[PDB]
Amino acid sequence: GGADQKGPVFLKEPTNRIDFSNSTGAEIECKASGNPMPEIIWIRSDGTAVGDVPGLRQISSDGKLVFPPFRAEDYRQEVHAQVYACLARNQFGSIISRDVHVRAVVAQYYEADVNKEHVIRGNSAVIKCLIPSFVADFVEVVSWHTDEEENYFPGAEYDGKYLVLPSGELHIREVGPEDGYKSYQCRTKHRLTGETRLSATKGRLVITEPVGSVRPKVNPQDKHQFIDVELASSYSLLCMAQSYPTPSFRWYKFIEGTTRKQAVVLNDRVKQVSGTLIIKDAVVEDSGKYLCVVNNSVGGESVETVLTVTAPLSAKIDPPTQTVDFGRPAVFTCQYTGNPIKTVSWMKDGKAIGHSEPVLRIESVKKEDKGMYQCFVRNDQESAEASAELKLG
Amino acid sequence: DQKGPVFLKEPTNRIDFSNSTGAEIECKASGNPMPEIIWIRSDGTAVGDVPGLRQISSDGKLVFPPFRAEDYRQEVHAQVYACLARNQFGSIISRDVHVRAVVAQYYEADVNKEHVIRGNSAVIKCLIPSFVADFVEVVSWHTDEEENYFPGAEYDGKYLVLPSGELHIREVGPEDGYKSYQCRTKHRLTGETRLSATKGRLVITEPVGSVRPKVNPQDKHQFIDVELASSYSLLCMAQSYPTPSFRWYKFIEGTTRKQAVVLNDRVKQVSGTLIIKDAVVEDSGKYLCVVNNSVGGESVETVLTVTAPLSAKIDPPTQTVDFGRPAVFTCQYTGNPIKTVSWMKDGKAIGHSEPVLRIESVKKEDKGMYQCFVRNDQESAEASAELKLG
Ligand SMILES: *[C@@H]1O[C@H](CO)[C@@H](O[C@@H]2O[C@H](CO)[C@@H](O[C@@H]3O[C@H](CO)[C@@H](O)[C@H](O[C@H]4O[C@H](CO)[C@@H](O)[C@H](O)[C@@H]4O)[C@@H]3O)[C@H](O)[C@H]2NC(C)=O)[C@H](O)[C@H]1NC(C)=O
Ligand SMILES: *[C@@H]1O[C@H](CO)[C@@H](O[C@@H]2O[C@H](CO)[C@@H](O[C@@H]3O[C@H](CO)[C@@H](O)[C@H](O[C@H]4O[C@H](CO)[C@@H](O)[C@H](O)[C@@H]4O)[C@@H]3O)[C@H](O)[C@H]2NC(C)=O)[C@H](O)[C@H]1NC(C)=O
Ligand SMILES: *[C@@H]1O[C@H](CO)[C@@H](O[C@@H]2O[C@H](CO)[C@@H](O[C@@H]3O[C@H](CO)[C@@H](O)[C@H](O[C@H]4O[C@H](CO)[C@@H](O)[C@H](O)[C@@H]4O)[C@@H]3O)[C@H](O)[C@H]2NC(C)=O)[C@H](O)[C@H]1NC(C)=O
Ligand SMILES: *[C@@H]1O[C@H](CO)[C@@H](O[C@@H]2O[C@H](CO)[C@@H](O[C@@H]3O[C@H](CO[C@H]4O[C@H](CO)[C@@H](O)[C@H](O)[C@@H]4O)[C@@H](O)[C@H](O)[C@@H]3O)[C@H](O)[C@H]2NC(C)=O)[C@H](O)[C@H]1NC(C)=O
Repeated sequence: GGADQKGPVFLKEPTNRIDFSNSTGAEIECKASGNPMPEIIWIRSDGTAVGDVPGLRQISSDGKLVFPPFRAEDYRQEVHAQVYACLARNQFGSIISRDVHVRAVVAQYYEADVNKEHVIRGNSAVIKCLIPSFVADFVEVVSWHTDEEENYFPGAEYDGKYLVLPSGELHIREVGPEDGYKSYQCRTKHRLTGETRLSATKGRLVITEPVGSVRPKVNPQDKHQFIDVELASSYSLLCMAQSYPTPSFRWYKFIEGTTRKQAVVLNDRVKQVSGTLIIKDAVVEDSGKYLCVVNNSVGGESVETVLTVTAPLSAKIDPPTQTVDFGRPAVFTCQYTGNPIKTVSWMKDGKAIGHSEPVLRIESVKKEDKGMYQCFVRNDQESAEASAELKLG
Repeated sequence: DQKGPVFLKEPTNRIDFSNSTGAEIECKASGNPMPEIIWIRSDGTAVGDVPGLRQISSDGKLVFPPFRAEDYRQEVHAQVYACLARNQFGSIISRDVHVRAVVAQYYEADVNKEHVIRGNSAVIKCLIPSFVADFVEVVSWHTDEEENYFPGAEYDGKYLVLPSGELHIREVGPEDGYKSYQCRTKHRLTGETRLSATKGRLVITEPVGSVRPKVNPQDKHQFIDVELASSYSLLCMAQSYPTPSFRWYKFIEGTTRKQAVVLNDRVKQVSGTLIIKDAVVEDSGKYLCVVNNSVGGESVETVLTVTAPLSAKIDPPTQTVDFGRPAVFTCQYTGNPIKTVSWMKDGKAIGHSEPVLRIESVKKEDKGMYQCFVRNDQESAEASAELKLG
């Protein structure tokens, strides 16, 4: 061989996740350059080569791993709920792609629902579109509809009263008896198929008119929130509480690892609506534990929220290529981004090596040490990898 | 023997009553000379008579007579009072007395539809309004097939009212989706019981192939509080087909290690729910419920807090110390959780948060009555001690 040979590099790396209906099917693609041109092989989670399954899984020699449309009775967890990867190899070495979370979704009929929202006069209301759990991963709230033929969409507040939150709930401030004169139903959309649907049931506000004074009460299921949202996405933090007189809402952010907290700063990006905090754009800096203190003249209450700002994982190794003499040490530094990072690991020609350090070190180079070196970074949801070639001389 | 004031009878942390009933809180202290009883507000100022709403009597009782809804005054009817005993040797203040007069008015509970997959267990909830939630609890459940489930034993090995007041139903089938469900709730200030206006119904879902256990985001983390010696239950809300298994564990405090929960006479497991007969202090901790079927798995974790009454005692009850020498007071307490432990001297804040109060070098001024206050967000307790000079 000699030189001029280059280790494989992914021209097009498969996606981290491909969700698709059984009625659509899917295809994931892998392309790798290099000299000589490398061989593309699809492998399962356990490292073995994937076999063709007639009608369900077919290897197309274009590099594509195809999952044809199929009927519900032909659903195979081995095929359709699996993590795949692309192995690329030539005489110089071999690399493995990031995890490819393949998830086929059998289409199912479903009905969203809306229940009666009980609220004290003057307090803000939050109407939830109840989506069945077995479609919650694909069904989102597009808009809300009223029997008065009124429609509300995500964007800006209507008449300074009605606001569709980013999280899909319909926020209504200063509720009075007259607001209970209409019923609310949500319009949901399946992101795979693309169809829209009105909830099978309507929801109305049940206004109470308390006499005397009542303290801020939060439902036990609302005292602790756990929210997830990715970069550059709009989101909202609920602080649902009821009282009379109407309560005030103050947000804080804990210092990591301590009980000490600091007041949340309001601005162009971070605005507050009653007790709901609205952020136009999420930065990883936003992550942490929040506190929402609610107050009226009789008592107080609070809501804790753990916010996690996920970010796409990326990685590259320094240097991309290095030639070191025999006996001399070889160094690989893995640089990565995204959030969170739970595990770092290394690979060499498809074989797990080293440990969880960001800097891989070879003390004394041998001829067997040459080839491709990879660095994988991972969290619960996705992964990313980077390659680097080591030559001798 | 001349001694400072000590509380003989102390009002309870919480005193709820209807505007039709009224209330009469009492405070009694011992000492020689006889200490005078004085009702005060948080800022230390004495509470004054409000005609027909708040009247102090010679017996030391603070009376709240029955009143009209239009006569409700927040400053009087939703206030934290305190009893102050005092004589020449010094004064002591009682634990916080949170008075709350409640205007009786109509409320109504509701029961929504529960969507459940065939074969799985269902839990029907009696939705109680917020403005009465502190006074209204589930008494029983009712069906349109003339069935009345009460808190106690399981019915036909299928229906069971949980200590939370929810109706638990194991292995639901289309047969269970024919009947309706109503809850009876009692208001503990009026003694009235009421049927819910709405009737809950089970919508059984037929399984479209296999499905992995899914848990709703609001069910992924549970935070339950329960009083010591009282009954309670821990939910594990997961839906899957075929029906999943449930395994409970308790984490070793502050570790990732966990060990299976021992089921026994006291701790029973009904499907996914963990029923406990009576709570013990050791139950407090972080639990984990693991759910599994052929398709996949899921997990729910619960933080359980066994609340217990706060009590305090100062060691020693009395001490005589010479000038120049130190005086030490040790606040020893029980109950859970303890959020703070502060001190007072003669009804005045002193020192900071610490179980031990130290006077480095006693002077004439340092003589008097010393107190320490333990309290959490729910309740408070106090203890007193006296410092004499030598
Ligand atoms: C809105 O309502 C909230 C209640 O949810 C209220 O915040 C609460 O304030 C109180 C008092 O500031 C906090 O309780 C304190 O917490 C600190 C830190 O733990 C303690 O050190 C304090 O100890 C005091 O108590 C001793 C007597 O037991 C005193 O002698 C001593 O000097 C201290 O004063 C005290 O326990 C409470 O923790 C917060 N609540 C939360 C959730 O943080 C807020 O002030 C209200 N705001 C408005 C505008 O209404
Ligand atoms: C403690 O406070 C309570 C709460 O206010 C108080 O009981 C209520 O007093 C009112 C007096 O204003 C009672 O009478 C009401 O008066 C109107 C006429 O002014 C009646 O028409 C009312 O009847 C209504 O209620 C029916 C359902 O219950 C409706 O279907 C009907 O259409 C009427 O609108 C009502 O009788 C009122 O009944 C009581 N309510 C309760 C729950 O007790 C009480 O007197 C105070 N305690 C004292 C002063 O010791
Ligand atoms: C019954 O169900 C429980 C609950 O799910 C199940 O316990 C779980 O097992 C899974 C593995 O099947 C554990 O998840 C892994 O944990 C390791 C650390 O121990 C992680 O490193 C793993 O991360 C990988 O997976 C991700 C995709 O989810 C990838 O994106 C990532 O890059 C890694 O490759 C993985 O998260 C889980 O921790 C436990 N949980 C508990 C509470 O035990 C149990 O195995 C089931 N029982 C049976 C008999 O099947
Ligand atoms: C992906 O999986 C999806 C879910 O299984 C598939 O969609 C489903 O497709 C079936 C058809 O295979 C639809 O069935 C409906 O059945 C009713 C009643 O069937 C009647 O017809 C026969 C003969 O006509 C009659 O003898 C019987 O007694 C019944 O009376 C029909 O009226 C409907 O038109 C429809 O055919 C499901 O409704 C449908 N579910 C969905 C879309 O959610 C999908 O086909 C799969 N994709 C692929 C590519 O196979």
